[PDB]
Amino acid sequence: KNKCVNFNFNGLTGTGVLTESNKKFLPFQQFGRDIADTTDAVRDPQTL
Amino acid sequence: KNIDGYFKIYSKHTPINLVRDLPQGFSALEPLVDLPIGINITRFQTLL
Ligand SMILES: *[C@@H]1O[C@H](CO)[C@@H](O)[C@H](O)[C@H]1NC(C)=O
Repeated sequence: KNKCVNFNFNGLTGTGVLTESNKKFLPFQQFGRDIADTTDAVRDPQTL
Repeated sequence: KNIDGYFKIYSKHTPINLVRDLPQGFSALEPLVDLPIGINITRFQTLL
């Protein structure tokens, strides 16, 4: 975390810095989006 | 709703105090289930 990485979560690919979130995903949710239709936050498949 | 053979089931439980009909207002239903039955559905029934 806290570093520039090329991340791939279940095929959801991107590049960025991964930080601990304060978001409230619902039980069914996997990943967030931004107004730009870009992934803004994700859920780790191995850790909830 | 069964789309592309996908049986998607959303639900919501809420307390009420009314004996007439559906209370007027607004509340959203969260997904619970997605069954890949691949089965066409044309009719249904309820069981009490
Ligand atoms: C609809 O029925 C056909 C029968 O050929 C089947 O191939 C298809 O998968 C079914 N689709 C749904 C909506 O379950």
